[PDB]
Amino acid sequence: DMGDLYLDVAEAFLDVGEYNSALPLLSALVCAVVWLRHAECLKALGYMERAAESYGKVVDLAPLHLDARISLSTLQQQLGQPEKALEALEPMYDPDTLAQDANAAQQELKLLLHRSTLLFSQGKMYGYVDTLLTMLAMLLKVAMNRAQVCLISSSKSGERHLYLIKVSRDKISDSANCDAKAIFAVLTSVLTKDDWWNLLLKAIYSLCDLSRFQEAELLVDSSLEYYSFYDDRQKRKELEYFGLSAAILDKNFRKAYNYIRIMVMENVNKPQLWNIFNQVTMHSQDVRHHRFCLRLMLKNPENHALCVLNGHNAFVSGSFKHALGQYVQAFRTHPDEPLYSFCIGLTFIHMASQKYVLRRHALIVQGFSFLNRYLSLRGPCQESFYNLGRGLHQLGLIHLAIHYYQKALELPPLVVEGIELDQLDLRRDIAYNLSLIYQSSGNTGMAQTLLYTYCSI
Amino acid sequence: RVTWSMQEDGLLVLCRIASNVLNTKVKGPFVTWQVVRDILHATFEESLDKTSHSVGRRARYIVKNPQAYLNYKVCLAEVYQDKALVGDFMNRRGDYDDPKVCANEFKEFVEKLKEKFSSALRNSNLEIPDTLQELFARYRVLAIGDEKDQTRKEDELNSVDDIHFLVLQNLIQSTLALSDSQMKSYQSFQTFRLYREYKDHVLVKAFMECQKRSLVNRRRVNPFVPMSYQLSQTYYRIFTWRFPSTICTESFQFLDRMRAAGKLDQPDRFSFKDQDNNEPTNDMVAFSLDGPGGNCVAVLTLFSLGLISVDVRIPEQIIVVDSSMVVVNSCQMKFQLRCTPVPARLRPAAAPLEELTMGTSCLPDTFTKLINPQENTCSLEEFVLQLELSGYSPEDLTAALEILEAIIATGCFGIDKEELRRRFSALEKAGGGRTRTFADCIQALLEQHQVLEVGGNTARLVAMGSAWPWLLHSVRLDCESVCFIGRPWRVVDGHLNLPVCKGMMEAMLYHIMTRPGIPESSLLRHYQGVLQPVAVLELLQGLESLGCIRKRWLRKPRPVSLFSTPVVEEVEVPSSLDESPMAFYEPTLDCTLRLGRVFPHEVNWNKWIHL
Amino acid sequence: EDEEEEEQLVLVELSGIIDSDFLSKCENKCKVLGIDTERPILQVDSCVFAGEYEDTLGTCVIFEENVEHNKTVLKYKCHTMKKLSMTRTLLTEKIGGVEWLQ
Amino acid sequence: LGAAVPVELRRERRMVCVEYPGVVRDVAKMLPTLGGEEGVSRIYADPTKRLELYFRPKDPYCHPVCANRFSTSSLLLRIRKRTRRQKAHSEVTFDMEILGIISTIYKFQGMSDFQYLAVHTEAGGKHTSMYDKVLMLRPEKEAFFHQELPLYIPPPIFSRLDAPVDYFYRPETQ
Repeated sequence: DMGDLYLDVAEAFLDVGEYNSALPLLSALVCAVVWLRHAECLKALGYMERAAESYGKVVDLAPLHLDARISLSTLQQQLGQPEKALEALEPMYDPDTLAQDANAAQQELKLLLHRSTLLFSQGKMYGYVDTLLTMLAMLLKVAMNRAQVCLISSSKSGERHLYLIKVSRDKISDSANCDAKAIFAVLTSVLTKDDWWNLLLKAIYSLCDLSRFQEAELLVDSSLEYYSFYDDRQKRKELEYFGLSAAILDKNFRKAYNYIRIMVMENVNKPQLWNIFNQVTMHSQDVRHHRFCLRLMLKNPENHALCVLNGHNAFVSGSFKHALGQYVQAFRTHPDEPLYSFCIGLTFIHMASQKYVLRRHALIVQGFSFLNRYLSLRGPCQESFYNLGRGLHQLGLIHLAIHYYQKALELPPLVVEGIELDQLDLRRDIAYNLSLIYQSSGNTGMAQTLLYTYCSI
Repeated sequence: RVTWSMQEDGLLVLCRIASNVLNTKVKGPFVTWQVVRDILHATFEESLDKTSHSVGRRARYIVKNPQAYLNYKVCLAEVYQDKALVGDFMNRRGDYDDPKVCANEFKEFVEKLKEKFSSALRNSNLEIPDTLQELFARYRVLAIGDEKDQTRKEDELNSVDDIHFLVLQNLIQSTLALSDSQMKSYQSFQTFRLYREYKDHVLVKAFMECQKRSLVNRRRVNPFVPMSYQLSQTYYRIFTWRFPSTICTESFQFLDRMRAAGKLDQPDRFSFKDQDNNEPTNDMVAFSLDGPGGNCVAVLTLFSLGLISVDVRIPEQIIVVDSSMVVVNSCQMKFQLRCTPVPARLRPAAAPLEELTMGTSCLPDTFTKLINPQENTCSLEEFVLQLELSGYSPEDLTAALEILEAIIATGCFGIDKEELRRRFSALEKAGGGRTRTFADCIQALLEQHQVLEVGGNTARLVAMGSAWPWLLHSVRLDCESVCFIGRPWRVVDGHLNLPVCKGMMEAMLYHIMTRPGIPESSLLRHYQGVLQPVAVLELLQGLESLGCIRKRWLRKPRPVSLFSTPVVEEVEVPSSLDESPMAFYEPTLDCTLRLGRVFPHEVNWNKWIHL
Repeated sequence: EDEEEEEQLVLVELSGIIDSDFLSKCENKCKVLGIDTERPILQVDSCVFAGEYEDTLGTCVIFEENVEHNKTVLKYKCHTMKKLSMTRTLLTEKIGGVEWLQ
Repeated sequence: LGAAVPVELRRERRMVCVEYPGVVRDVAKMLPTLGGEEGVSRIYADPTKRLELYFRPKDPYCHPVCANRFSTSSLLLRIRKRTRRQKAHSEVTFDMEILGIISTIYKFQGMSDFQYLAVHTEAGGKHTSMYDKVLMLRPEKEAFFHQELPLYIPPPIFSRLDAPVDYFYRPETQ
């Protein structure tokens, strides 16, 4: 029909570098590809809003045309934001119908990618995460379920949005007709695996910056369950680092330990591992490191970090006798360290604390001389004079503790940046331990003075 | 696992009360916690959760809360208030001690006790009146107050009998510590000459007070008299704070031993027995491991002042089996005084430790003064002239005379210090043509000894011309007359203090060492039986002039009733027109060194402490 | 004419009473008198308590039990600087003031 | 003197007291140190645990104060001094209510542990903040684990013991 000839004439306009005559030409036909020729002529012309309106009729006439679907929304985004630009990014394809709609899942993944950029550029962070999670679910659900992780939606955020959850094995627990590899083949036609890695990165980042660190950890564990990245040990290490970072920052210290234990055992001497491993095992209730620290110390008897750290475990177990030798042997290697001169001078005070009395003075002066080397190494500080106060409080020597605390109140906080002044400030703890001294001494008024002025917070 | 709860806790507290009462029958009247545990199971079958061991600790965990501890004490008092619930338990002289009767009587007593203390109220039926006035008009209303409920201390009663009594209370103790050598060196007749100045009534009163509180034990030898009694084991229990007396003087003995090495700037060093080839020419004092406990506190304090340096020589083997998975070789150390204090240590707000005098002469005149009212011209004119040759304006002269007039008017009684300060609070400010403050004016009258701080139950000032009954009159050894304030640590002859009694002052430091920050009204009342309470302040006055003790004050808190909010502050006692009465005390950083230097390490008075 | 609200949250704590369930049961009579005086009186199931006001040394922070559909949880509810320390009284029809035996 | 006032004694739900050692200017700042309502409720769920007060809750290396839980019989009494002035004279009337029964009190009695700030001291005595380093506070592995930095390894708790020992320069034969 004439529409074919007029479309050829419409192409003949572009063969002379013209677009605007498509508008009369279409107006002679209508009373689709002709609306697309008209819409894209309007896009080559300045009439971007009329192009979008014409693309509206295209999408109304041909909603399956992915390029029109994208073009309408992207032009609406170009015309403004927020201006209902995410409309006409509806896939309208059904998860039961994937026996054929797996082909349409190519469009769905492409649409979700585009939609994700509109959400991200708008700042609808939760909706952006929803597109990322749905895409990653389509990619990786065959491991999330093996991680016993599933996807749900709820209004708990104030609107119906998606979240990851663990599922109980009583409900759900840890490739027919080649469907999984067909899904893999069609979806890898959109995104190469490095973009699946980029999706992993983007999702983890967005989950972290949304403070949904718990769900990032669930995604990480599911991604570690994804063998086809877990087999790339560089990716695995990077996932482990994210998994550790999330499990630290959500305070799931039990889950954090399971990661940091692996990294340390592979790199027995890097300091910025041991610095983190210590605090994870400090906040976690799990005792499991005690046997682990024996195994690694027997593995690496020279290792200074373990030599002190194994001392911490025995000292925490109350076996001050065997603990001390591991601090002192550490101190032989790094004598100008306040912590090791502290931990030894503190250990002899634990020993002197016990019910036995034998030569107890010799243990105390061996205790307090090593604390003087701590103080001398550390310099005059709130920390330095407090800790000798508490050390002399533990032994009940409160005729000396009282002056170590008063000195620490008269001395201003450790200024260095990174944490706010009232959080470096020990004024509270030392006013409290004085308030315990004063309360125990029957002086409520002086205890009250301290809590009113120093402990107002 | 075990989970205790309010129900079993309450019954256990009753079993604790029953245990406390039945401890008066048999020491450890329970056969084992089983007897309680049976009552627990019999009352609460869920006590199958709980072991007999858990009972033995739970009976000691709960008492950690003062409110629950007070709840125990009040209910125990409400038991002890009525003999009828205990008499048949306590009065039995037969069946006194066997496990079956002890078990049976314990259960029976607790079963009876559960009739007095019960989950539903004894009497929910009572009529109770409409308001406080109606309440007291109808009912006598009574409750258990705390054993600490008291008012502040106050001036004692008006009689010369009270003046005699409040000196005699410690003249007796000035005998009780004397050895036979003192009883010979100041002979029996010479102390009888002293005691016969005081009436038998107040003597019986003072001895009864001492005897009633078990402060006195009968002497064995082969009115009160020196041969009659001595400081009881419990009297020493008053002063025998857990710190053994020897520490402080042993801690000076360490310091004085240390001066044998002189002084040096050598930093501390920590070194291997593996490096015996490296030595500081061995010029350091070796520490006596398991030396007397003063060797421990001396190093602890000298570290804190930054005034000592140490060679801690430790081998490569503190641990004999160190290679094992799972014997302490305690290790030698050597010391030397520093030349100069380490930077920024706890500078003691006091004279340098080397500057001190290391002798008994350091004790203030308070402990050695002799008073002599005849030492100066009787006429006020001499003291007016002394103030006229001082900087005093005539406004200060009449102000001083205005202050003096009140004190001389009371005769043998004295104006208490706080009464005087209120009455002449207008003289505080030194304005209005004054040049002197009230405190300077009264201090001048005291220092020019028109006045004496004769004390009593609280600080009172009296005219020097009439202070006599507040002072002991005695003689030095043929003899010469002397007069002094009576104190337990002063010699009956008045000529001297007793250095062996100053274990009282060593104990006083150990008191404030055990309870640093103790408020004065609790410290002074603690000695309520033993020490005439002003004498507690003079020991505190002493230790502060030695530098061992620091006084501090708070301004008195306004009552917390009726939507008030506490005026909670420290103060520096600036004023009388507004008060600052709550003084409290702290030890100073070096009190053991500052005290020990004063006293020779002679054998302590404490030997009676053996059971 | 004029009316105004003034308030304070006095925490009351009771003593001289053991193995009790009074607070669960006593509501049948529950009365307070002299509340603004120095020694207010509490009548409770016709038990009678007397005491003095005291400052809390710390702030006493009071939380309410709450339930999730069951599991117990807490919510913050109050804080108070001020507290009332109480002792069970004894009565006999006979005068002024509660006698406290030291 | 006015008559006794009848009081609505709710008995509605029990109340739990935390004797917080401080003066609470604003509850939004106090509650984080107890670990919040989530924290104290979890510690109310198991009486073998102890309530831990972190006086410096922004710092991971804050070793906490520990509570002892106790039973008690207690009530929260809201007084309402319904004040008036009336023809004219000022007047006062009372309303009051007892909001609940306080069965339980947490008292802080264990002294604050030893505490060691996140600052290294080089042998030259200069202080270096690891708070810029070890806090992991930016989630993208802010503490890059292989970096050359000081070892900072405080023991999990610097003491097991929060009460003073009976030692007073005292030996015994035992």
